[PDB]
Amino acid sequence: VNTAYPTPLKTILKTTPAFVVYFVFGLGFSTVIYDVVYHPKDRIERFYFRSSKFERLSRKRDEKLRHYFKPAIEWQPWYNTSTNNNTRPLLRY
Amino acid sequence: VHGEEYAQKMQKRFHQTDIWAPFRHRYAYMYNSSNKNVKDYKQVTLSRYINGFDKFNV
Repeated sequence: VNTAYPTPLKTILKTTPAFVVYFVFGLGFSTVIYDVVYHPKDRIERFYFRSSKFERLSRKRDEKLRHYFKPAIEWQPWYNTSTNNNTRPLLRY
Repeated sequence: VHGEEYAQKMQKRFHQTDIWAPFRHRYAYMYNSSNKNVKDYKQVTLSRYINGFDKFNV
């Protein structure tokens, strides 16, 4: 007996290659984006804009202390570089 | 070097000490007045793509 699919089924099915190619390309792009996001931080870090004020303060405390508080606490008169290429302030005026 | 009185006078800001207002060049507004990225420009440019720049919170 003939086990062919329905005529509408075949007519719609004459797109499967292009559909699969589009799906593969989209999956590749998405995986590349996910790998780029994950490899630097070993995870997918949540946006600070999606975190409350308390959460934002808790998240950046260590970074702020390491990048600003430490140099300010152990500053030396000769520590500042002779050029203007120093670290900019936390708030740009 | 200008004198004890001069140093005391130049180190006083408010006659009434009830109010507390630490000196700040500007007040934050972005991210509900928060610093989203506390790092250098090149530091952020590297951290967004190159690993190791994020010390994590744990």
